[PDB]
This record gives sequence, structure tokens and C-alpha cells, in this order.
Amino acid sequence: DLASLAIYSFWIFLAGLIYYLQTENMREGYPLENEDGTPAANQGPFPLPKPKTFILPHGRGTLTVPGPESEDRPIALARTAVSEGFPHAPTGDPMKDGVGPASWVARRDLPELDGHGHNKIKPMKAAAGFHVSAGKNPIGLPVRGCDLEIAGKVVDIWVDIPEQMARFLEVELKDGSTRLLPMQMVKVQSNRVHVNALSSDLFAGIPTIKSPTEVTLLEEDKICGYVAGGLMYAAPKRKSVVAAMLAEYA
Amino acid sequence: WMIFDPRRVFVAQGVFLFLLAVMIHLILLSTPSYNWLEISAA
Amino acid sequence: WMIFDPRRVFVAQGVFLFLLAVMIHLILLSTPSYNWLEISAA
Amino acid sequence: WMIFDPRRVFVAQGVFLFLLAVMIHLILLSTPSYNWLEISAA
Amino acid sequence: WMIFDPRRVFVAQGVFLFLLAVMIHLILLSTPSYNWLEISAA
Amino acid sequence: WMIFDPRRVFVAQGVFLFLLAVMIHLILLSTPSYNWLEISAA
Amino acid sequence: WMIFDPRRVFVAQGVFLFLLAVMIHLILLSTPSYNWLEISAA
Amino acid sequence: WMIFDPRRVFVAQGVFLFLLAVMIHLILLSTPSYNWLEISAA
Amino acid sequence: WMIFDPRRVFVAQGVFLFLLAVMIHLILLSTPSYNWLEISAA
Amino acid sequence: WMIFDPRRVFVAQGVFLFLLAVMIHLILLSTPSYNWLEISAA
Amino acid sequence: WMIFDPRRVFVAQGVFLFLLAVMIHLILLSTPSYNWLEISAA
Amino acid sequence: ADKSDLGYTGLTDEQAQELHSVYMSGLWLFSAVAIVAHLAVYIWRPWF
Amino acid sequence: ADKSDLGYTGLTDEQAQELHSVYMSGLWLFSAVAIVAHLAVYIWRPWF
Amino acid sequence: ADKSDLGYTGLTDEQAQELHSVYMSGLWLFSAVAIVAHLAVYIWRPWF
Amino acid sequence: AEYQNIFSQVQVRGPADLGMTEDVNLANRSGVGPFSTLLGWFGNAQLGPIYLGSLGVLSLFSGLMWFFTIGIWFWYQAGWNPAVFLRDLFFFSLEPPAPEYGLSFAAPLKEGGLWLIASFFMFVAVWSWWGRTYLRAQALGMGKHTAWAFLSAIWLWMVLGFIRPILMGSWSEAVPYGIFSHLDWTNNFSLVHGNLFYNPFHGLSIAFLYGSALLFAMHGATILAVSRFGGERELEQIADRGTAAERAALFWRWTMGFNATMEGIHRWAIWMAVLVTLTGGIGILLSGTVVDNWYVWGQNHGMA
Amino acid sequence: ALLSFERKYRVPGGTLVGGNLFDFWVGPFYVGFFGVATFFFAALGIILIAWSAVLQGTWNPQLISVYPPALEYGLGGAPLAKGGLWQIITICATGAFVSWALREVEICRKLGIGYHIPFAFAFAILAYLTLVLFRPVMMGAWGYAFPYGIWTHLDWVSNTGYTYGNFHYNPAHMIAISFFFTNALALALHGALVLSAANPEKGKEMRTPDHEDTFFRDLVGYSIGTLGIHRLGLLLSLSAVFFSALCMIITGTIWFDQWVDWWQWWVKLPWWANIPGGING
Ligand code: BCL
Ligand code: BCL
Ligand code: BCL
Ligand SMILES: CC[C@H]1c2cc3[nH]c4c(c3C)C(=O)[C@H](C(=O)OC)c4c3nc(cc4[nH]c(cc(n2)[C@@H]1C)c(C(C)=O)c4C)[C@@H](C)[C@@H]3CCC(=O)OC/C=C(\C)CCC[C@H](C)CCC[C@H](C)CCCC(C)C
Ligand SMILES: CC[C@H]1c2cc3[nH]c4c(c3C)C(=O)[C@H](C(=O)OC)c4c3nc(cc4[nH]c(cc(n2)[C@@H]1C)c(C(C)=O)c4C)[C@@H](C)[C@@H]3CCC(=O)OC/C=C(\C)CCC[C@H](C)CCC[C@H](C)CCCC(C)C
Ligand SMILES: COC(C)(C)C/C=C/C(C)=C/C=C/C(C)=C/C=C/C(C)=C\C=C\C=C(C)\C=C\C=C(/C)CC/C=C(\C)CCC=C(C)C
Ligand SMILES: [Fe+2]
Repeated sequence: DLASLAIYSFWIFLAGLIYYLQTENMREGYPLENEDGTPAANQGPFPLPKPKTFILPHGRGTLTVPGPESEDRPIALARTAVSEGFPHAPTGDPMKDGVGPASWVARRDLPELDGHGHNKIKPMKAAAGFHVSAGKNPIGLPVRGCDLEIAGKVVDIWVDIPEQMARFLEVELKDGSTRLLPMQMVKVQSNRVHVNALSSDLFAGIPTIKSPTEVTLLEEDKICGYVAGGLMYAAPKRKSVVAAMLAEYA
Repeated sequence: WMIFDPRRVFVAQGVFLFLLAVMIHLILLSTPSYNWLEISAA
Repeated sequence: WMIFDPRRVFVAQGVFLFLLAVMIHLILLSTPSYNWLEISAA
Repeated sequence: WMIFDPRRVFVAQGVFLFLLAVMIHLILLSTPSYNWLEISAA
Repeated sequence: WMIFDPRRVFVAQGVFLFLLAVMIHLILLSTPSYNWLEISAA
Repeated sequence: WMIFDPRRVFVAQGVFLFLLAVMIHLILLSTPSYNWLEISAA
Repeated sequence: WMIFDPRRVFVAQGVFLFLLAVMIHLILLSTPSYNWLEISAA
Repeated sequence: WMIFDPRRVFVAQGVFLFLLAVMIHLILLSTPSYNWLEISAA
Repeated sequence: WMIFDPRRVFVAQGVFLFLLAVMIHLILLSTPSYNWLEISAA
Repeated sequence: WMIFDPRRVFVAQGVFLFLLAVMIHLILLSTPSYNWLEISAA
Repeated sequence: WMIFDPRRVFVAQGVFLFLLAVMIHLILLSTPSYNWLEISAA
Repeated sequence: ADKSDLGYTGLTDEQAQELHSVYMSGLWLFSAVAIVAHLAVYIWRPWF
Repeated sequence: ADKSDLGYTGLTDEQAQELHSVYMSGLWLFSAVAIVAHLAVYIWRPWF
Repeated sequence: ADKSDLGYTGLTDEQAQELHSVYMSGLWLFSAVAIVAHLAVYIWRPWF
Repeated sequence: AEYQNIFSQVQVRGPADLGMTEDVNLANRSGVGPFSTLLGWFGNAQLGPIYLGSLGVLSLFSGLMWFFTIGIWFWYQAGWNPAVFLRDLFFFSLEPPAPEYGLSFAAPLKEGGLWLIASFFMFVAVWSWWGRTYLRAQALGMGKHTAWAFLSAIWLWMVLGFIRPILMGSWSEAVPYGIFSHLDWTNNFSLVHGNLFYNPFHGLSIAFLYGSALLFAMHGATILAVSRFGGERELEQIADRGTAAERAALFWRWTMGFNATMEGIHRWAIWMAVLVTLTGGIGILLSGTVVDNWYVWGQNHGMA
Repeated sequence: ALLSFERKYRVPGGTLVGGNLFDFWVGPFYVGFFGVATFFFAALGIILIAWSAVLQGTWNPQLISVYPPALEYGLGGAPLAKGGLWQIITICATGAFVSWALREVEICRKLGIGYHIPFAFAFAILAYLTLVLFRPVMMGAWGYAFPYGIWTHLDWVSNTGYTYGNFHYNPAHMIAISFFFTNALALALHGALVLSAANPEKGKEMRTPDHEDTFFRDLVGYSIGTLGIHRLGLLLSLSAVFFSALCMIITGTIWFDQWVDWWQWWVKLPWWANIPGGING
């Protein structure tokens, strides 16, 4: 063509591509809301778009997104600063009202579905696919919490197929009332486990999975969020915790 | 069905007479022969 | 029943008329032997 | 068997011919002597 | 929603009219005739 | 079974008239000895 | 209504006119006619 | 057995001596040595 | 009201002016023709 | 058990010597002197 | 304590005087026309 | 004390004895007092 | 709790309180100055 | 627990003992300290 | 032999399962590929299956005689010994018809011969593997975007030795074949055209390869970082927003000054994609029929 | 301003020993303890584009230059705009690289998202260092460095980049390119591995990670899953730098000679030693 032409169909057709792209990343989350439930300051120079129709993978409805954004779930932060900016603090203990570092959400009562007609995440006593029948095999060992004391005993694995993976490590209590705990934080070396998140006397505060085989998408929010609750506060202030929570490497 | 309608047959009917129209106008102006909007002195 | 039909007719219809003409345009547009718009006076 | 039929019947007909034709229709025009559309002239 | 109010005028609009002002100046302050700042002596 | 019956003779045979054929076409075309289309005036 | 201050008017909004003021005190010093205190030696 | 009977004989007919003959022809035609069919003109 | 008094009223003025004074010195040092030590080096 | 009777001696043995003969032929064949298929003419 | 004594000024002011110490070591120990310990050779 | 709805916060008189009492410090010491700096400016030196 | 359906706000009668306090009069005198601080500048300095 | 009125926190009487002793004193302990220090700054060295 | 269960990952293998069925095929995909169970506790461990139809093996063959044509021009000078071959597996060379030949395929085997075959076959290998990513997203019910970052990728392949060396007319105007021969060629298009720094079309394509690592240094970080929660499952985090759009969607807005939708984080990542070899194909279709010496471009459209 | 769900997440702390003295959320941005630090670093840094705009020459960041010191002045300083003033820009740059990757921890410890992010900028901390610290401390003086510009360090890398012949013969460089073109090799299918299921062509039911296992196993014979390509983006994008900081930690300081002369250490072998074969022969 010429020496001065083509750089202009670009300073224009793309000079609004940070503009068109940003809104497409500003679907979820927006609109902006204040610290109570209020049409907030604004949105930005790239305001949120009015959503298109969303078809769901296993007939879960006309869930358009951005979707539910209001105040369905319970929140409990005592507003320290009524002015918008300065943070807020929970009522009693922050690991009971569910506010701060430990987050969850209320969803519909249909768990994540694949395509076989069955659910996603099941234990090893819900899939006789791979077993134990050679030598001595380790699925059943004692554990330890962040308080540096024994916490329970894990003797099972929640299996995966499409990813061939794992998501939880189930703990047999003295009783049997169900409990749960994430997968990536873990740091196991020899013959005993060490978790560095929650103390060994705060594991019952983790909800019993309504079913020991099923994880509904409603439940999969606090169950992998309570450990994040103990990654912020824990732990004031003096002595052993200073030689436990800090330092380290990995 | 087929493709988007309340999405694709309207807001994309612009680049039909924009991106196409612009990079065809650009050439027929910068040509030594055309100009047309340059002839005045005579 | 192996591939597609609905997609090819509204969007993949282009790789038959446009991206077969718009590239073959600038070929016979640059040719002196035709010109039409480059006729003017030569 | 191993395969169906009545869908790729419009794409083995519509554009399949030109995949062969586009790589063969232009091994001939390169000669300044032939052309048939350029020489029918002066 | 869509368009709120009470935040844009404090930190954004003050630098929108200013942004609409800035890409205008450095050409009319530097045109072959205008300028109107540096030249006041001769 | 396995050997594509209503396929390999319909589509894979429709392209082996291009896989076996045209790879040897673009060699004996510009061969001066045969020519048969490139003799010209001398 | 709405909007916030007790946080903004102490460490936030102060760098808005500061984003407007000191960004142009420099410029009135670059010019070799205005300057207002630069050209002193000569 | 150990290799498929009704599969690797109908479709392997053109992958066995086709990865093989395509690179045995290019040597018995290493040019300036043979000809025999390129002698026509000369 | 609100904001801070035992927290953020003796520190929103310490490194804030250090963020507005001591780094503002680097403008009156970006000079080497004035300058309170580079006058001789001219 | 231990030694393959079905697999290795039928399908993995046809590639045992294949590994040993295909790369070993491409050394002794077409040397500018020996050849025994090229110099049968020169 | 209004200001924080064993925090903002016991290891955070020892580097606050370290803040204005060595950055100027690369201006005054610098300067293209001073030195007065380096040029003991020219 | 927590809030819920539009448009708190807000609100009052956390808006009356607060927001009215600090914003004009940024909208006068820089609105009309900024035209008091215009003193040694409007004459020095647009006219040479 | 937040709000209900489209739009809120909205709303009738809540479309003219904050979309008309610094969005209508903060633009009309901005346009008046686009007429006032422009017509006195419609003459200098085109003509020398 | 958090309270209610204007404004918290806090903390009456601390509108003239907190927001005037370390807030309005800044309009003095440097604002006027500028005016005296500028008598040794304004003339060095804008005049060569 | 048993598969074990070690300490901290963890894993469980998979028996006999594939994927989905609709518009694909049944009696074409071969036997269940043997599983590489060798410390496969990190990622996955599963070989097969594979759509081995004529829409894929047309590239296995057309790539192979792209693989063997420069191959029988990589043994041609050695001395007919296996010593010099792997010795100069790179020092060997092969160039197309000369900078004076061009439009005629009359060239024999020697001076510039075994260039005319490798690409000719490769031509229906690349182009028959543009459509092993474009129609296997149709065998189910997905999209076409996977080969629309590929039509942009074969936009740089649309100029090098295709569109420019035919309009202009020569085969040296295409890329030599080897493993170093073209490295003594990537710096050729540099200096002959007066250095391509003031050529901000070749340079913005650069500028679109310096945003592949400003966009995947952190995606590979945070999706591995919000995975303790549930951000690894990228097929249930968008329309049913989980807490992974809460540890990763408050994390970046606070930081750099904006976040993104679980779907929109794949809208920029394919916008620093269909714009790399696309702004490369233009900035190399603008180099050879616009202004060669780009130093005599970037001082008349740059400083002047 | 804050998001709708940004309600429960608001909690003070995150910072270490001292208190919540610096952690005030100025707008959409985080001003933790390293927040006002970067406020101190970003304010002085805009002036560093404007300083040598009156000492070196031009006022436009097109040719603005604060050059690195000379090669031989020793373990010390420099002139000014030609080193001395250059010597001040770095500890802000790097002092601002640091106050950013570590102000993230005041959010990392604040909530509970992982500490693999104070890290993916630390291959950028270990990639800009190899041009400002790793090199010019040993070969003589701080004179072995690049300029900060956007068109100055351009004509510094090319027409001044053939000191080692060609840099393609530089094997790790070329392996740190056997690592780089592979970054958008695996962003191009992964940035499109979540796009076209709710938007298939228009209307169709959404796909799950079993269609992913009939599209990519129907692609290129390897399906490490969906967590094998975020272990396949953080494998494309951090390491093309340690194979380049190793392409240069033994280049110039040990090999300031032709790296085109490195590919004669390969042809020297007792077997084919005294033998010219092909091209070479
Ligand atoms: C003097 C030095 C110049 C310079 C000289 C040049 C020259 C000359 C060129 C470039 C070009 C480019 N430069 Mg530069 N470049 C400079 C600086 C840089 C720097 C840097 C130092 O930061 C980098 C990283 C680069 C790298 C780049 C790229 C951004 C760009 C070409 C992209 C590419 O390689 O696509 C390559 C990808 C393809 C071609 C597509 C490949 C896909 C194919 C089609 C698929 C094949 C199918 C096949 C069958 C698959 C088989 C696989 C089997 C299954 C195994 N340049 C300086 C300023 N650079 C090139 C360009 O195009 O400019 C815009 C170019 O020619
Ligand atoms: C490593 C070999 C060469 C080199 C090879 C190349 C090549 C090739 C390219 C660049 C380009 C650039 N280089 Mg470099 N570059 C070098 C040294 C560096 C260093 C460093 C200090 O180590 C950094 C941080 C950078 C990064 C930069 C950017 C300034 C610029 C665009 C980056 C981009 O688009 O990708 C993603 C990065 C971003 C999106 C970040 C944005 C970077 C911007 C442009 C820099 C901000 C400065 C800004 C103007 C100042 C504002 C301050 C105040 C607000 C006034 N380079 C060395 C000397 N660099 C590209 C270019 O041409 O620029 C347009 C380009 O093609
Ligand atoms: C003679 C031409 C040579 C050549 C000249 C050079 C030179 C010179 C260099 C390299 C370097 C490299 N080359 Mg080389 N190179 C060639 C062409 C290429 C091509 C190509 C395909 O053309 C590629 C892919 C490469 C790739 C490589 C890598 C091996 C290596 C890059 C290291 C690096 O950048 O990390 C460094 C990473 C960073 C600098 C990022 C750090 C991020 C920091 C912390 C953040 C900055 C923030 C910024 C200031 C703010 C801007 C944002 C604003 C706010 C908007 N080169 C040819 C062969 N190449 C470099 C090298 O090997 O040394 C390490 C180098 O110096
Ligand atoms: C292998 C590591 C790769 C990488 C990773 C990476 N970069 C990252 C991050 C990560 C994980 C971030 O999290 C952070 C980010 O915000 O996301 C984009 C970032 C970032 N990468 C950026 C740029 C960048 N990264 C680059 C490269 C890379 N980043 C590598 C390829 C490059 C190039 C092309 O080399 C550039 C230009 C920033 C946008 C951002 C860093 C944010 C930050 O830390 O800000 C601190 C800076 C200040 C507070 C300003 C103060 C500095 C002074 C005032 C002036 C500085 C002088 C200097 C010379 C600047 C000149 C810039 C150019 C002219 C060179
Ligand atoms: C946006 C630009 C980025 C990009 C995009 C991109 N690359 C892509 C794609 C996209 C969208 C694909 O869709 C396609 C793909 O499928 O990815 C896996 C691809 C691809 N990019 C690739 C590489 C690649 N990426 C590159 C870079 C980039 N690509 C940029 C980063 C480059 C450069 C820099 O040039 C290259 C070379 C491939 C991994 C893949 C191309 C797939 C393909 O076309 O191959 C076809 C298959 C064959 C040719 C098989 C033949 C194998 C050999 C040729 C024969 C020898 C072996 C054989 C086994 C002999 C043994 C005998 C046996 C029978 C026993
Ligand atoms: C032991 O060794 C054996 C026996 C196995 C053989 C080994 C062979 C070897 C050494 C193979 C090596 C292969 C390698 C590594 C090749 C490397 C290639 C590289 C690095 C780059 C190649 C890039 C591709 C290029 C330059 C192709 C360009 C071609 C085009 C852009 C279009 C070409 C189109 C043409 C020629 C027109 C043809 C089409 C029509 C319609 C006529
Ligand atoms: Fe992804």
C-alpha cells in the first residue's frame, strides 16, 4: 500500500480493545456495591455489560451471569468505620460468624455433574476402581495440626477420573461425624502428616459434609475456605507460634 | 441455532461498512491518480 | 451426519465469496490491463 | 461402515473442488504470452 | 446501575475535561502561526 | 470393518486423485523436452 | 448522597489536585521565555 | 496375528511402499546422469 | 470526626511531606546550571 | 512368562532387525565409487 | 504512642538517614567535574 | 451498628457534622484562595 | 437486602435526585462557558 | 460495641482536643514555619 | 503389581474411560493406549485415544515428506558416513531456487532442488492440521476459537514463502531449510532492510510476544494458587461463581488495579494470541512491498 | 470503591510487626505497608525520565538517556547523567519491584490465597537484575549495562549485539527460546480452552471436562488435564529468563568473543577429528 496508512486502522480499531476486553472481564463481580448493600460509587470507565443468555452443562436453569449479586448469605462484620475505607471486625470469634479470611457462599442444591449421569467427587468406598492387593499399602495413617499435636486419622481417598486426581483427605474421627479439608496446603514427609493451618482442637468446626460420598457445590465453599480462615489471624502472639507460623521455606 | 442473531446480525453489520469500508477508502485516496478531493487549483 | 451444516451457511459461507474475491480483487485491481478506476487518462 | 454420509455432502461439493482448482488454476497465467484475457488486446 | 454519579466528578471528570484539553493544546501551541505563549517580544 | 467402506473410496479416493497425481504434475510441466505447451515459436 | 470522605480527604484526594498542580509547575520552567525565575544569570 | 489382518493390507498398501518408493525414485533420477526421457529435445 | 488521631495523624505528615518535599528537591537538582553545588561546573 | 512368544518375536522382531538394517543400508550404498546401481552406466 | 518509637524510629529511621545518605553518594561523589580522589593519574 | 440499603452510608449526622466540615477545606483553600495566588501571576508575566 | 427488579434505581420517583444534581447543572454552565468563554475568544488571535 | 450518633469514634470531648491539637496545629507548626524558612529560600537563588 | 498411595498429592488412576460421543467416530480410534504410571501423581497419566482419521494423518504424511526431503538433503555432503551426519546434523544446508530463478519449477535436484518437495507436502500438513484443531471442536459441540488463534498463526506462514515471493517472484524470497541455515536468515531480514527496530509492525509482534509471559507467568501461578479452594476446575467457576473468583478476583484489583471474569481471563489470553503472528503477518507483509530499509522508514514516519 | 461480594473480605492485618498503621484502601488499589512505599517509589521515578532531559539532551522519552557508568572507573561511581544519576534510578526501579511483589503478602496473609505469586515476579526480579547487578561489578566497572529508554536501548541490542558474532549460536539463549515461543504455544489453546462451551456456536448445551477429553485427546495425543496446563503456563513464562540469565552469566564476562565461534567445539572429536565432511568439507 503505502508508508503511512496501515498504522491508523490500528490506532483506532484496537485503541478500544482494552476497552472492549475489560468489560468482558468485568461481567462477574460488578456492579460495585458499598459496605452494606447499596448502589455504590460507580463501576469505572469500562462499565459492566448487560449479560447474554447462558446455557448450563446439565440443565441447571437460566442462570444468566453476572447473576445473583445481592445479600443472600449471612455476613457478620461489626462496622468499625461507618465511612467507606477503613476495615471491619467480626462479632465474637471470627471463625464462627464466618467473616474475614474464611469465605463461603449459598448455592443451589445440585452438585457438580459430569456427563456419565453421576457426580464428580467420590471416596474410594464409592469407586471400586483401584484397590490394595500387593505388599504393604499406606491408606491409613495418623496426622498433626498446626498446634503441633495429633489431629485424627486419614484412611481413605476421594478418587478422580477425568483428571485422575484427588480433592480431599477424609478423616475418621473417634465418632464418625463427617469433616473435610483441602489438598494443596498439605506437606507430608515420612510416616506422620503435618498440617500448618488449623490447630488440632478446631477441626470439628469444619462442617460435616451432608453426605460422606457427595459434595454439593453449595458445600464446597466453606469446606475449602476454613483453612484460609486460619491463614490470616493465626496466631497472636507470643512463643511457640512465632517459631511455627513464621520462617519456614516451602 | 445456526449462529447468534440478537447479537451478530446487528452489531457486527458495522464492520461490514466500517473496517471493510475504511481500508478500501484509504487506498483510493492515497493513489497518485485519484485524490478527487485535491483538484481545485485549475 | 459427521460434520456441520448450520455453521457453514452463515459464517463459513464467506470463505467462498469474500476471502475468495477480496484477495483476488487487489490482484486485478493492480493490473494495468484492466484499470477501470485507474483508467481516467493514460 | 465407520462413517455417515448426509452432511459432509455439501462441503465435499461446495468448496472441495476449489482446493484442487485454486492450486491448479494459477500455474498457467504466469506466462506473459498466454493469458487469454490479457493478450486479446494489442 | 449502568451509570452512577457521586465518584466520577471528584477524581475522574477533573481529569477527563483535562484529558480532553491536553491532546488539543500541544498542536495549537505549536502550529506554524498560532502558539500564543512564547512569542511576545518581537 | 475398520477398512473405511463408504468413506475411503468416497473421500480418501477423491483426494488420492490429488495425493498421487499432482505431486508429479509440477515437474514434467516445465520440462523442455516434452513441453507440449511450452514450445512457443521456437 | 453516598460517597466517602473520612478516608479519602486525608491521603487520597490530596493527590488529585497534586496530580493537577505540580504536573505543570515543571512546564512553566521548560520554556525559554516564561520561566519566571530560571533565566537569571543572563 | 500381532499385526492386524483385514486392516493393515487395504490401507497399508499406500503407506508401506509409499514412504519407500517416493525416496527411491528421487535417486534413480539424480539428474545429469541418466535422462532417457529428457533426451527428446536434445 | 472518624479518620484517625492516635494512629494516622502523625504519619500522614511525616513520609507524606518526604513524599512531597525531599523528592521535590530532585527537581531543583535536575538543573546542573543553577544548583547549589553545580554553579561552578558551568 | 518372561520371554514373549506371541508379541516380541512377531511384531517387535520385525522392528528389531528393521532398526538394524534401515540405518545400516544408508551407508554402504551410493558411494561415488561403489554404487552398484549408479556406475552400472557411467 | 502518637508516633511509634521502637518501630518507626529505631530501625526505620536508621535507614531513613540511610535513605538520604547513599543516593546522594551517587551525585556528589559523582559529578563530571569534581572527584578529588579518583584522578590521581591524570 | 451496621447498615443494609441505599444509600447509607452515609448518613446523618455523620454526613452533616463531618462531610460538610472537611470538603470545603479542599474546595476553598484551592477555589478562591487559589485566586489569591493568581495575584503575583495575572500580571507576572503574561504581559512582557 | 439490596434492591428488586429493573431498575431500582430507577425509579420514579428517584431518577431525578442524583442524576440531576451534578450531572445537569454541572454541564449546562460548562456549556455556557463553552459559549461565554468562547465568544470572547472568537476574535483573538485569528486576526493579526 | 459500636454506638450510634455523631460520630464515633471518637470521641467527645475530642473535636477540639484531638482534631484541633494535632490537626489544626499543622496549619501552624509548618505552614508558618514555611513563611520564616522561605525568607532564606525564596532569594536563593532565583536571582543571579 | 499394585499401584501405591504415597504421601501428599494425591492420585488415583483410571480404568477404561475416554470422553464423549456425538459427531466423532467409533471404529477409528485405536486400542486403549498404555498408561505411563511412573510417579504420575502430579498431573495426569493416560495415553490415547486419538482421532486417527484422514483429517490428521494427512499431516503425519505431508509432514514426513517435509521431514525426509530436507532429510535427503542433509546426508548429501557428509561423505556417506554416519559419522558426519550427526556431526553436522545442523551444519548441513539447503536453499530454494536462486534469487534469480523464481516462478519456474524447472530446477533439478542439485543447486536448489529438494526445497520444492518438503513444503509442497507440508502445505497439506499445516493446512491439514489447521483443521485437526478446528473440526475436532465440532465433533462434540464446542467452538472454533482453537484454530482462529491458528489462522492468525498461519498468517505469518502466509507471507514468508507464500504471498510475497510470488507477487514479487522468487524462491530465495522464501526461507532456507535446516537447523541453522534459517538462523543465518532471521538476521538477514534484519540488516538488508536497514534494521527492523523502526519497523513497529515486526516490533509490535515482538510486543505481542512480550505479552504472552505478562499473561501466563501469573495464570500458571494463581490458578495453581487458588486451587486449594476450587479454581483448578475451570469448567465450574464462571456461571456458578465459586470462591476462586474471590481469592483471585479480589487479589489483582487491589494489586495492579483491575480484575477479570473467569471467562474473560481467556478473552485477553486469546487477544495476546490472534495478534502475535497476525501483527507479524502484516508487519511482514508490510516489509517487502512497502519500505525495505526500515531505518529509512522510522525517521520519515517517526521523527520527521 | 469496592465490589458487591467485597463485603466479608474486608479485615485489617496482613502486615507484620507494628500494627495496621499502613493498610488503608485508597480506592480500587491496595496501599499496605509496601503500598505507600511504592507511592514513594513511583513519584520519584517519573522525574527520572525528565532529569537527563536537560543534561543529555531531548525532553521526550524517545531519546531521553541516563547512561550507565564507564567500564573502568572501578568499584565506585561515575559522572552523572552518564552514570552517577543512572546509579540512582536502579534502587528505585528494583526498590519498587520489591515493594510490589511483597505488598502482595499483606494480601496473601490477609486472606489465604497461596504464596506462589511473590515468586512469578521474582523471575522478573531475577531477569532485570542480570542486566544491572549480575554483570558489571566484576569485568571492570558499572559500564557494562543497558540504557533505560524505549528507543535508546534499541540501537543497543542489534547493531550493537553482534559482539559475539550471532547470538543464535548461543545454545541456552536458543533453549531459552526453545522455552519462549512455547509460552504462547500453550496460552493459545488454554486461553481458548475456556471459551466455547456456553458459547459453542449459539444455543447448545455447555461442555464439561469430558468433552475436553474428546477435543484435546482429539488434538495432540497428550491430555494432562486442566491442571496440567496451568502447570503449562507457569512453564512457559518464567524460565525463558533463567536460560537467558545463564546465556549471559557466561557471555561477555567470560565470553566477550564470537559465540559463532562456539560451534567449532562440536566438530572436534577424536572419531571425526581430522575429517572435513559436509559443508565444512
Ligand atoms: C535485528 C534484530 C531485530 C529482530 C529481527 C527479526 C527478523 C528478521 C524477524 C523477526 C521476527 C520477530 N521477532 Mg524479532 N528482532 C528483534 C527483537 C526480537 C526479540 C527480543 C530481543 O526481545 C524477540 C523475542 C524477537 C522475536 C520476534 C517475533 C516477535 C517475531 C516473529 C514471531 C515468530 O517467530 O513467529 C514464527 C511462527 C510462525 C512462522 C508460525 C509457525 C506455525 C507453523 C505454520 C506450523 C507448522 C505446522 C507443522 C506441520 C507442525 C509440525 C509439528 C510436529 C507435530 C512436531 N525479536 C530485533 C529488534 N525479528 C520475524 C517477524 O515475522 O517479524 C514480525 C522476523 O522475520
Ligand atoms: C532484553 C533486551 C532489550 C530489550 C528488548 C525489547 C524488545 C524487542 C521490545 C522491547 C520493548 C519494551 N521494553 Mg525492552 N529491552 C530491554 C530492556 C527492558 C527492561 C529492563 C529495564 O530490563 C524492561 C522493563 C523492558 C520492557 C520494555 C518496555 C519499555 C517496552 C515494551 C514492553 C512490551 O510491550 O511488553 C510487555 C510489557 C508491558 C505491556 C509493560 C509496558 C512497558 C512500557 C512501554 C514502559 C513504561 C514506561 C513509561 C513510558 C514511563 C511512564 C512513567 C510516567 C507515567 C511518566 N525492556 C533490553 C535492553 N524490549 C517493546 C517495545 O518496542 O516497546 C514499545 C519491544 O518490542
Ligand atoms: C543480536 C540479536 C540477537 C538477540 C539480542 C539479545 C540481547 C542483547 C539480549 C537478548 C536477550 C534474550 N534473548 Mg535475544 N536476541 C535475538 C533475538 C531473540 C529472539 C527472536 C525470536 O528473535 C528471542 C525469542 C530472543 C530471546 C532471548 C532470551 C534468551 C533473552 C531474554 C532475557 C530477558 O528478556 O529476561 C529479562 C526479563 C525482564 C527484564 C523482565 C523483568 C520485569 C521487571 C522486574 C518489571 C519491569 C517493570 C517496568 C519497568 C514497568 C513498565 C510497565 C509500566 C508500568 C507500564 N532473542 C538475536 C538472536 N537478546 C537478553 C539476555 O539474554 O540476557 C538476560 C539480552 O540482553
Ligand atoms: C519471566 C518473568 C516475566 C514476567 C512476570 C511478571 N511480570 C509482572 C508480574 C509477573 C508475575 C506481576 O505480578 C506484575 C504485574 O502487575 O502483572 C502484569 C508484573 C509487571 N511487569 C511489568 C512490566 C514488564 N514485565 C516484563 C517481563 C516479565 N514479567 C517476564 C517475561 C517486561 C518486559 C517486556 O521485559 C515488562 C515491561 C509491570 C507492568 C508489572 C510490575 C508492577 C510493579 O512492580 O510496579 C512497581 C513500579 C513502580 C512502583 C514504579 C517505580 C519505578 C521508577 C519510578 C521508575 C522505574 C525506572 C525504569 C527504568 C522504568 C523504565 C521502564 C521501561 C522504559 C523499560
Ligand atoms: C499465537 C501465536 C502462537 C502460536 C499459536 C498456535 N500454535 C498452534 C496452534 C495455535 C493456535 C495450533 O492450533 C496448533 C496445535 O495443535 O497446538 C498443539 C499449533 C502448533 N504449533 C506448534 C509449534 C509452534 N508454535 C509456535 C508459536 C506460536 N504458535 C505462538 C507462540 C511456533 C513458532 C514460534 O514458529 C511453532 C513452530 C505445534 C506444536 C502445533 C502445530 C501442529 C501441527 O501442525 O503438526 C501437524 C502434525 C505433524 C506434522 C505430524 C508429523 C510429525 C513429523 C513432521 C514427522 C516425523 C515424526 C514421525 C513420528 C516419524 C516417526 C514414524 C512413526 C510413524 C513411527
Ligand atoms: C535420521 O534422519 C532421517 C532419516 C529420519 C531423516 C531426517 C531428516 C531431517 C534432518 C529432518 C529435519 C527437520 C527439521 C528440524 C526441519 C526444521 C525446519 C525449521 C527449523 C523451520 C522450517 C520452517 C518452515 C518453512 C521455512 C516453510 C516455508 C514454506 C512456506 C511458508 C510455504 C511453502 C509453499 C510452497 C513451496 C508452495 C507449494 C504449494 C503449492 C500449491 C504449489
Ligand atoms: Fe485457562
